[PDB]
Amino acid sequence: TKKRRNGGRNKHNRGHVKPVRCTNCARCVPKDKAIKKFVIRNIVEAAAVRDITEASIWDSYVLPKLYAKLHYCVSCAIHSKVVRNRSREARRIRTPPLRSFPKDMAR
Amino acid sequence: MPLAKDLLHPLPAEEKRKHKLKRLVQHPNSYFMDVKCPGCYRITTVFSHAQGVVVCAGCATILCQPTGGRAKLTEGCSFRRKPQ
Amino acid sequence: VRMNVLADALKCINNAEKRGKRQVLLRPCSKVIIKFLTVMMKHGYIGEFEIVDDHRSGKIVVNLTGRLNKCGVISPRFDVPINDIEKWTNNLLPSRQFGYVVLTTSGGIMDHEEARRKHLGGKILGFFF
Amino acid sequence: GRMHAPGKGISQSALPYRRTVPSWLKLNADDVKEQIKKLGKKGLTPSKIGIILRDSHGVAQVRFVNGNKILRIMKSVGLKPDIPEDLYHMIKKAVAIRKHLERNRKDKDGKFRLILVESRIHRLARYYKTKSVLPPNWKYESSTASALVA
Amino acid sequence: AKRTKKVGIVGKYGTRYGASLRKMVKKMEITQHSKYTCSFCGKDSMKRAVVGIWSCKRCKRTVAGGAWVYSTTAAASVRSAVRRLRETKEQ
Amino acid sequence: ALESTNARLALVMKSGKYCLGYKQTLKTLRQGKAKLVLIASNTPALRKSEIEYYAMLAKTEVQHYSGTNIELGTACGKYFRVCTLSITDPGDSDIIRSLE
Amino acid sequence: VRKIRARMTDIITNEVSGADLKQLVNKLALDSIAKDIEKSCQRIYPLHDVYIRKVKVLKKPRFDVSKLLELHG
RNA sequence: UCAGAUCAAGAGGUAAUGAUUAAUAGAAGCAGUUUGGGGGCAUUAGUAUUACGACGCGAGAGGUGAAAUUCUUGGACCGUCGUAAGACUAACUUAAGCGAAAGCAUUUGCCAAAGAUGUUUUCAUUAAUCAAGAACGAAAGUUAGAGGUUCGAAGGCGAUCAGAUACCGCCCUAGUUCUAACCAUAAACGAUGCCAGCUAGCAAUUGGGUGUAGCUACUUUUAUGGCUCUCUCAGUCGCUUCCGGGAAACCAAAGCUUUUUGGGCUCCGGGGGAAGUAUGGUUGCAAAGCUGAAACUUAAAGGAAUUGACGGAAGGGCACCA
RNA sequence: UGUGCUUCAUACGUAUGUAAGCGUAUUACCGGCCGGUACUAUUACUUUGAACAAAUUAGAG
Repeated sequence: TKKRRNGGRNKHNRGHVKPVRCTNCARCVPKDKAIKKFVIRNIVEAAAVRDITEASIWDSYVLPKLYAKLHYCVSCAIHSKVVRNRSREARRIRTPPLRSFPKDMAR
Repeated sequence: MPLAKDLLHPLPAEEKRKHKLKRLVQHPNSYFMDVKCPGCYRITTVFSHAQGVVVCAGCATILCQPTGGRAKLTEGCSFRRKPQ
Repeated sequence: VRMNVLADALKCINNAEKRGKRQVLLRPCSKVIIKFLTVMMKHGYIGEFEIVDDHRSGKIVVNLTGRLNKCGVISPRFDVPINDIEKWTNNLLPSRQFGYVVLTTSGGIMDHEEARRKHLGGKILGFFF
Repeated sequence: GRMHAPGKGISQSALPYRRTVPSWLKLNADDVKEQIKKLGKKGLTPSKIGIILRDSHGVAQVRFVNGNKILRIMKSVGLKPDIPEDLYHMIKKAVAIRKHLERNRKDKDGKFRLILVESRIHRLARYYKTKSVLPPNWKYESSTASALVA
Repeated sequence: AKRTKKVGIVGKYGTRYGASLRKMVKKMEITQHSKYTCSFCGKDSMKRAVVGIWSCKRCKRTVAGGAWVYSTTAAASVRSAVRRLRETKEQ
Repeated sequence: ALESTNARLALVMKSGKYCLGYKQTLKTLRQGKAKLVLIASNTPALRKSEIEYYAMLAKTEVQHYSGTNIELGTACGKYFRVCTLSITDPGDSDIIRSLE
Repeated sequence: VRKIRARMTDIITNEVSGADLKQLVNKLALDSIAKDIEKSCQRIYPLHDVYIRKVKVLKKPRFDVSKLLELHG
């Protein structure tokens, strides 16, 4: 049976939409059927940051951030546990939650 | 609401809102401009959603410009909306 | 497109009484369908309706009680003689106590009780009970 | 709606209930006779005469100021077109798709738009040959067509 | 009537040479022997004298053309390209 | 084939007077009767240059049409090819004031 | 978008034809185009941070140190 | 002459002297304002990946579960400026948009077309759906040229493994690329034909219109632009439950299929196999496509859900028979 | 051209369910209200008929 009203995602008024490549897997999965992670990361862990701001000649030199987007195969995002096996009533929730912590995945 | 039953006589600001077509009797949202352009005061009668530019006898410049909906007069058009 | 006005103003009645509204707007009132409601008006089922006269096709704002159960149309308009008028009351109407199948006989638009005494036959125009 | 397209959007004119208004008109009601045809002599199709007189005179609807329509007034003068207007413009479109296709081929979506407009010139021809404003023996042949509309 | 279902102008080589080389030469065997419309006076009179040279029976203009087609597509993409370099390098 | 003179030609082909060809055109241009001479793209350069030398002498303006022989004739309604026409009395068109 | 992209291409091609780089790099050392590419286009859309982001110098005219001594000295 | 009848009346005069509506049907227009990764052709940009040229460096480098194949006649890898070529158009990118569907994303020009909105424009039933027939139809495959970076079926090596014609790793071939043709199939899916009427909430957004001295950029405020709430069309999304329906999963349609019902049109199915086979016909260059049985066999095949089973299923926990 | 009024014939001041009188003329004559009588846009549908074997069937006795 039809497990989702979305199916993948967002395939309405398109017919067929472009694919991207997975990161860990290097698949060719649709752009919309894709776990996407716009990952912002500090370059220097923010725990070895005091070693680096010692060597900063300038005004302690506020650190640049790393920017990427993690297009994921579905079978290779469950495997890396970005997403997991929700309950059938928890399946329906999309926007909640942010609601966790300060800045995650950095650490 | 099982009793919107004054379809016979709705409140005239409600049907003012509705549409030109969706109401009980279709009716235009338009009118006619008896304009008095102060360059020369010969009165020309135009349509509001004009479907045509217009000249005058003396001040024959443009007097009206096309748009999507209501055609915009050229800011020196001392008009008065009237059924005369 | 509208291959019946009589279907697009009798389901529009029937869909608005199962929700229990007190007034239905029908469109666009062929004089076939006015004399269909006039059959239903004089048997109690329909209030005194109002015909808004815009000069395109017409609109009616029909009052109603709530006694109606299923007031539909038969299509296509099968020509029914008098001897096979009861094969269309048996399998259609709930019991022979009440209900009507409306006919367009050669004289006018009438139900199946007035036609079987006046001895007229015609086409089936719809039904209500 | 839209026999050849998906878009079911409704929009039209909403003509009011009152008929003989203008109650303010400057001249005779039937002096639009000598401005239907004086702008009919400038080659204007009656769609363009129905909106050039909305703004100068400015008449609202001709079939209430006079007795009958704009197309009937022009042939009462004698300015009826060689081909009626909703075929004159429907063919000038299908002409222009062919002139675009005699230089820009590889285009299978302007070609598709030609089969649409040609399948409905053949629907207005198939009707105008019944109501007898086009004679019989009148077809859409696309090799003579560009000298009709130009 | 129609005399051949499929060969057209290459029924003259009939049952000779194999079906593909008859099919292949037929594309060239039609455009050569065609009358192209003359691009100098307008008539359907621009026929081929020899390989590569085309001439018009009225107006008396001989042109230099392709082996079978009057103007090749590889040469009209040069006449375009040259005048869009001529537009830049002149003014 | 600009649609601003193709629309104006088809009015002179119903209301106007003209002469549709080269030898009738110089008949008009010698007679001081042409108002406007359209000439084709395709028309040869001597026939071109002596049309303009007559129109210099007869004060008629020459419009250079943007199409061949096959396209002036089509835009004149005709099933033949025109390379020269001289409009001598336009009825409804304002082809006199239409600039290039 | 295409109306401001029209407007961004005409002012900076009035700035670049602008008395060679001793004026021009001094403009981008002030970002003086970025304060006039901003206030002009806000008759079309209120625009965000404008960053000139890249300049290639794909062609170089001549070496000729007579034009370098007032440029370096 | 009456002329039984039958042609035409001295035609200029006496007849309200004759054209229904204009569909919240369609079509076409517009001084219309637009809008959209819609299609075509030119033009043009972006880094990247290669491959080479210089120059510095010094023995490693690719890769992987661990590897090896492989690259270093050291000048590789790496760093760097480069030149050249073919591809692909990121990020912005959405529950946005366009398109008949397949599909569509660097600007800029030109070309033709489209929905929608607006409209006291035009015509007057021109419309609805559809055997036959036509046009388009991802990818792959096929022809004939031009290309030929990346990738890569096939093939050739290295491992792993009892086996490994596989997964994993290396150079690669047809192909991907462009042109001119062919082919006509996809889970071509929303597994949901098209036009039409009705039936409800709630919130967002695409497009257009119209009142907000709502704000608001500044030529001075105004003209505009941006948004604000307030309407309004065509919707599309989203979520909540019907006076809904269904076997359920579930769905504002998949409801109004009442109490065997009825707006119209078209296509398809009748237990499972044998089988989309055989065969004939037709299309095709081929691959193959559109048609399409029976013999025999079979008491079940199947759908949505429930409890256990409690395994490369994630979660949270426990134990010296861990 | 849908009916309205005026009605009266007709179930009980009420009910026309047969009809008659105004919407300028629902077909011209003679007969004693009544007959001969001149004149009928169309088809589908429908009313009652005509017309035609019996046996069967329905079925009366």
